[PDB]
Amino acid sequence: GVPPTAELIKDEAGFETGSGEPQEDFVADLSVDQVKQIAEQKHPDLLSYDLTNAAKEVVGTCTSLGVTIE
Amino acid sequence: IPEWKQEEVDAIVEMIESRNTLLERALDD
RNA sequence: UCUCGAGCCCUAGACAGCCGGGAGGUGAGCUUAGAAGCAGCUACCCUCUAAGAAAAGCGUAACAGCUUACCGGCCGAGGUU
Repeated sequence: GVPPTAELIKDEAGFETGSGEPQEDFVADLSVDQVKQIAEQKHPDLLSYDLTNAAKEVVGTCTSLGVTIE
Repeated sequence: IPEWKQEEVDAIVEMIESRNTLLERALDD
């Protein structure tokens, strides 16, 4: 259904590609709120009951691409 | 006497309070 | 094939076998027309949960598909190094 994570990130992030090596090369950032929204768009694709966990799922694809948070 | 089997029995008993053998074990308590 | 010894596992059910489950984000990101566990490079994180790898071996043009891990059941006594 609703589009994938990789993209929903590259939008609010403002970038197109990732980093050859994540956590080492922080390509983009994402406010906590920004991650709260994405988590809301994927409510159907995710298994989590609370929004808290849904985040941990999304907040798991970013840092693995150089997408720090604030 | 594995520690994970002990933590389980307690974990199970904590849900009943609020592996088949482990369930029985818990129920027996 | 006989005998002696050591370590570890086991009726909170061991070893093997058989049955059932092996799931979602997501077909990870990169490279690439394409690559989705499995060409190569890097990373290898969290949800549900009794389990289930960013996938150990085959398989495909790439999917699909078949299985290992891992969990549960049946069974019931020694098993393994």
